[PDB]
Amino acid sequence: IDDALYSRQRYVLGDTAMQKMAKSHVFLSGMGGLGLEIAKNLVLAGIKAVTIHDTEKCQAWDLGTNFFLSEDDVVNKRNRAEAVLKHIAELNPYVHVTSSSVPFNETTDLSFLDKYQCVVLTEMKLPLQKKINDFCRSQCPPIKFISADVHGIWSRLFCDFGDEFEVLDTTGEEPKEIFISNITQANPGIVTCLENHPHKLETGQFLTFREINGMTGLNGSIQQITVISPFSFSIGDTTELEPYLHGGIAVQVKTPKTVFFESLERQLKHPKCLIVDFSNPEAPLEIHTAMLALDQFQEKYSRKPNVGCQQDSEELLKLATSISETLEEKPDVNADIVHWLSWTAQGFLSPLAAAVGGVASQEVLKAVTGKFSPLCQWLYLEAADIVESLGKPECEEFLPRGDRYDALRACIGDTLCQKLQNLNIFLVGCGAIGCEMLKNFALLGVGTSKEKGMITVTDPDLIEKSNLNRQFLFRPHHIQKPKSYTAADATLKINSQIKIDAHLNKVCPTTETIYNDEFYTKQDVIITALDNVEARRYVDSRCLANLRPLLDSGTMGTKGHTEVIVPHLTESYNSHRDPPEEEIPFSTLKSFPAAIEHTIQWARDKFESSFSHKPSLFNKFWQTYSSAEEVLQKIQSGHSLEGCFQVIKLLSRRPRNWSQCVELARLKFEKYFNHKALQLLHCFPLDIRLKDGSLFWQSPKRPPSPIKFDLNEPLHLSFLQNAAKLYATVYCIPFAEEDLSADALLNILSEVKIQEFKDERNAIFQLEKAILSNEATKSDLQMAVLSFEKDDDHNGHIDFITAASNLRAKMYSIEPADRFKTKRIAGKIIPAIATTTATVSGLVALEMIKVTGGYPFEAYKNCFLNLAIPIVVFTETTEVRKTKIRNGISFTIWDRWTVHGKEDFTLLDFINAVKEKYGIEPTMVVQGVKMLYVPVMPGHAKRLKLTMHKLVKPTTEKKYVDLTVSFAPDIDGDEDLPGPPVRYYFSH
Amino acid sequence: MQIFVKTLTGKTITLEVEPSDTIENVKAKIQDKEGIPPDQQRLIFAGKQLEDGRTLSDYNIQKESTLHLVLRLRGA
Amino acid sequence: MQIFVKTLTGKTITLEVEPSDTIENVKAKIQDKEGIPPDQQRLIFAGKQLEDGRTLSDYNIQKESTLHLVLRLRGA
Amino acid sequence: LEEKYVAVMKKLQFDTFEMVSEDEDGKLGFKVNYHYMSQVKNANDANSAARARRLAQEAVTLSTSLPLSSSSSVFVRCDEERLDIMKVLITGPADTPYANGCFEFDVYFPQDYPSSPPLVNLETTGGHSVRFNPNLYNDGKVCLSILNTWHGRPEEKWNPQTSSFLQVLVSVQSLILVAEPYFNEPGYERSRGTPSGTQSSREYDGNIRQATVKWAMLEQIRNPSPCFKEVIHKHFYLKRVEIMAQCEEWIADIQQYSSDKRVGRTMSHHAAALKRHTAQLREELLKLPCP
Ligand SMILES: O=P(O)(O)O[C@H]1[C@H](OP(=O)(O)O)[C@@H](OP(=O)(O)O)[C@H](OP(=O)(O)O)[C@@H](OP(=O)(O)O)[C@H]1OP(=O)(O)O
Ligand SMILES: *P(=O)(O)OC[C@H]1O[C@@H](n2cnc3c(N)ncnc32)[C@H](O)[C@@H]1O
Repeated sequence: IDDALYSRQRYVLGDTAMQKMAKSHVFLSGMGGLGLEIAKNLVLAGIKAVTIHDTEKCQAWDLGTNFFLSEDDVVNKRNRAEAVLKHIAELNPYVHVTSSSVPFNETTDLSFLDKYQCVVLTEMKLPLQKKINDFCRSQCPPIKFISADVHGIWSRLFCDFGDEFEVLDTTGEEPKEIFISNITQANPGIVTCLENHPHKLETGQFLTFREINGMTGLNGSIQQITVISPFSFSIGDTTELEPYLHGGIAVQVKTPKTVFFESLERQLKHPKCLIVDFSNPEAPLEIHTAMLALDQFQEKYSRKPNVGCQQDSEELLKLATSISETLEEKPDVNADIVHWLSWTAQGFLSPLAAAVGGVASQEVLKAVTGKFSPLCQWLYLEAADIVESLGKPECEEFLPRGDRYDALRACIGDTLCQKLQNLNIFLVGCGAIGCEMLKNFALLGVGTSKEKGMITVTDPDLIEKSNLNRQFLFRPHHIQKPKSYTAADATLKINSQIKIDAHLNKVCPTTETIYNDEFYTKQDVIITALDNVEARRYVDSRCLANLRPLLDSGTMGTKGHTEVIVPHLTESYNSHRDPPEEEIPFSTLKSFPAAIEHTIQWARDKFESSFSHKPSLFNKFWQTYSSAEEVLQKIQSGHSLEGCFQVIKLLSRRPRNWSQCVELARLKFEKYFNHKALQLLHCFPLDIRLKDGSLFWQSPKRPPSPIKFDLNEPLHLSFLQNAAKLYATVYCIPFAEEDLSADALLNILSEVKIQEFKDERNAIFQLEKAILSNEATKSDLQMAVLSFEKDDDHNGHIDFITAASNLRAKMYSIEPADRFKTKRIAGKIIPAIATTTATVSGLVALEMIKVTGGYPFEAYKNCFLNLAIPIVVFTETTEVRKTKIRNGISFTIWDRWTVHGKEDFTLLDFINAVKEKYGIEPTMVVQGVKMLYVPVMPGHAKRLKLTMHKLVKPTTEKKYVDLTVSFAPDIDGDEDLPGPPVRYYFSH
Repeated sequence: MQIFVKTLTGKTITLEVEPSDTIENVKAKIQDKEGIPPDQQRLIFAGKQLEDGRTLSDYNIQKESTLHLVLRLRGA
Repeated sequence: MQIFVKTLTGKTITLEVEPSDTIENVKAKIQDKEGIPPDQQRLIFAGKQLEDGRTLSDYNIQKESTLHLVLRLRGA
Repeated sequence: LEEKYVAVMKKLQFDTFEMVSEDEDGKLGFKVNYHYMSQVKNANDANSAARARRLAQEAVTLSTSLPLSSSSSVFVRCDEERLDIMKVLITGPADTPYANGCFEFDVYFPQDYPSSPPLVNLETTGGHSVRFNPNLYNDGKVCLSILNTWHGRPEEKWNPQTSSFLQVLVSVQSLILVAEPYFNEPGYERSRGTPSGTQSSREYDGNIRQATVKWAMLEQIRNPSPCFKEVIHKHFYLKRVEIMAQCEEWIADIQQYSSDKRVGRTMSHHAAALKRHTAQLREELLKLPCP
């Protein structure tokens, strides 16, 4: 497995998943938008063999739905399957793709389909789909059957994995570890968890146990549990065992799960749907009835309903009424659903297609690997909220005009398209999300209006090998190039009318000068693709300063979220908190590790301090002082120096050649991995007891153990090589690769002795010795300052860190970790997959339309997802909050008070103006982080008689500043009432 | 009265509450079993976000009702 | 006779005791009023970490001085 | 005597000093050594505003609530334009191994304050050569439960609404500085009163005494910090005779255990180091002018 292209995928999935998805054959039929996007998603996944199929040909209408077709393809009237096979082949050299055009009908032999393992169907007639499902399910083993279809703003999804399907992992969440405090020899046994730390478990789960004192028989055994209290539960009988002494570790054991499906025809009479909006749980049944009625009408009349044809609407309504009573549940009929479906039966909508394609590709992954719980058994996505706010639009607005956007006009109408072409949107970040952003926007033809409509993207990042896995906009020949420029070049191919600005800037307060508020107000909506919350908060504060709409989303692995904010309607992004990574006391980290992550972190910090902090300190010290004899004289005169002892100790211990560096590495290993355990055990014997008499070296502490060196150990040799090469690189000592050979190193160490385990004058002596040896030259006061690089395979950073972490686990009797997990933890690499990002991209692009519509507060939604279940939720966003202060005065997050002043304007003038205008006296004034007036600190009382231009010292480019004010609480001794933002102008 | 709190990743939490309890106390009850601070958790019922200062009777939460616990993500 | 004693939350406890109140009786009384275990109750005042056995008057200092406490020292 | 000590020094408990000078380009030019260069220079987000109100409220309390006594006293200086740049010095409690000492700290306020506890480090580490208290790391790291957060025990951690800066000050000045820091390490209080534990405590106390004699007075007076300069000159000026008396008592006590064999050589080494320190310390005190 080439890790440079699947590093994230390996962490998301696991080696078994990649092994299973290898040597896989998938058949897909229908070269529509849905087929194309599912195909690109699966190729990004990297299936060895995929075969596509289509019999139709290019049309001018297909331009608005396909992003790989070209006008030349439409001119030549080529088959849709052929004209794209090259472009999809460009995505992955390791993926073999085949195209087919074999005619399909009731008489077509299906025996050839046994070569594949799963089947995907789109744009197919229903009875043939039923027949195919019956044939696929009758196989031994049955072939996975997948079907999905899209009509306007309506989507249908069904799954069938046969009578029985097997899941090797229900959730994909790593099991936790606990500490055993007490156990009772009872029937049933009672287990007491350690103090605090509730198990958060559930009855019936299985745990395995180890290092239990007294009941050695419970070690290596698996017990089904029965939760009793938050910190205790029950196990089997233990009266026949020995008494419990101490210790014990329990870890949960995962269990394979078997599920069941049904045939398509049976599921049609009573679909097992999934709910995504709890507000209207009855809607999916009505939508399924409407889809079935639409299929009936299409079969009967061999045509789709016409817009403005009321007879079609009533015919479909009658069909649905006939169908509804026939259903097992016998539901009611939603007239508006039928009317809207009939109105817009001939449209196609892109982001809905993208989301459906992402979820379908994920379900195909579930089928091929069995790594997750499959969806059972139906799904229906819809976006009727956009057309609900339209009131009663006319059918004429939906009439086609003979352009590539005919489907979108049939969906929403020409007016919304016109409003769409004039939008000035700003985009920050150009990650994997930004690429499909640009693709969707190109599909929508945003900003194509010549007079108005502009897109801007800024990203300082360059193109990397691993980025190609998630970012399809970029090619292997684009490595080490600006993301923005390459993305713009790739996207402009699809549509020539795109007006795009690409920059290499990183958004930050320092670069805020180019991003003035006039630019913000010029923009109309902003989309985020950031990966860090600090820039997110900064962008939030920027947009709030302009009352501008903003969209934000985030994804890790199989989970994703979307959020919407509207001026004067909702709360800010900062209105909610985020849980940061927890802190670890050295009392753990330095001295008492209990997990591999602790050793990983300790090794990382030791590397950082040794190879980054120390060389920088040394070079700073020796650039501050030019002459070493000067330093010697200053020391001899008794003058104090900063960091003098450390730098003199380093200089006295400066190696001069390869062998000296090797010996230094050996002694460093000795100190790090032998002497520390000896000192710790000397300070604390293994038998040391506490006041209760309990062992100090009890849970969660692990006693250490010194380790004897062995060159024949590959780990020891690898770590020594890493340390030696790092030392040589740091000290600017050139070396040959043959020196790293085990034989040469053995020759070096064959004459190396090790000292056994057990100030100012010595430092002065060493300095004098260095001086008399002419070791104080200008070149001597230098070494390279290194930086961590997890993306380099030869620098040896990861090798050294992993070796050190494994050793640090070893003397503490801790299970080590492989290279990949160590690299992921050290770099804190975030796993991701194309399916989730594509789905959330489709969702946010869809919500952008509602943002454009200027719809009421009820139209918008936020969604949070976890396809591992799978689970999807849609909720209404938080409403704006009111904040009253005193005297009936209230305000919001969008309210901003403004005051105009003068050159002679003073603090007392400002207080008088504010108190007059709003009835409240500002008790304090602060400009951002620098105070301006706090009566508590002495000398601010005299500040009242100062010019405000003098007290502020502002920048000339800005004619106003915003300050923070507060007010005295009604009851003294209470916290001061916060004040809304105040914008002061220096002049009118 | 019995209610269920289903968080993402499939974990199910059992709670005992009575009408008239306040949303902030209901969410503080979560900490006794999960360790999640009250200020860090958002809980959703029937497509609405439960605001602070209200009681269960206002949102019309009854026996065996299901509430979802959701969080925001940082990657991109 | 009553007392003044302050804590983390700053409660200035004022409760009647005996002039011969042994510090073990003090632990008992503290666990009566609050139920906190005596193991956390490492009372300190006048430079003396209080040992249980001796009485209140055994130390020759008497009531009404604001006394305070130290926990069993957990490490960083 | 102590009345005069408390009376003179009451006006200097709280005050302000200028440490950072900003040029025309907004660069932060620090006039003194501060442990938090990178954090201050990089974290330039002004989004936080509630921190300003919280510290404004705190300034009222910290301006009057500073402990001040012959045994120990509190004096703090802060930047005249910023708010997250702190400096503070404390006087060592009487009769402790740290008796009548002087030690400095650097404290930074995070932007998300008061939702998070601030940062703090030692400053008189002797170039990190001395590890003073179990709870004091030689590099300068400071660890407090009210200054940190984990699963642990809820009430002890940093409570944004109840935990206060003055509480942290009190916790430091009281719990960190004790008569016998040797048993501060948990697991060693099991051996209280035992002859071996008592001997180890005596040796550790002698080590601490000689270290603080070397660093907490001589190094401080010879190269004082600009901020608390006049304050330490006044404080050390008044307590010269008691400092000499306690030094002589310590030296006499140190000489008592030199006849030992288990600890004799190290004990005599501590005696020699203490005498060597006092030799120059007496001269330095004799050269100290009246403030
Ligand atoms: O400077 P740091 O990166 O914080 O590491 C130091 C350093 O060890 P290395 O030189 O091996 O990196 C010290 O050694 P010196 O250079 O100061 O002599 C050592 O002190 P000792 O040699 O006296 O053991 C100390 O360990 P400690 O603080 O336990 O005394 C250890 O700190 P870390 O290993 O925790 O980084
Ligand atoms: P994901 O990590 O896949 O992509 C995130 C991209 O966003 C860029 N980025 C991060 N932070 C910023 C700021 N503050 N301004 C502009 N761009 C940013 C990263 O470089 C990634 O390309």
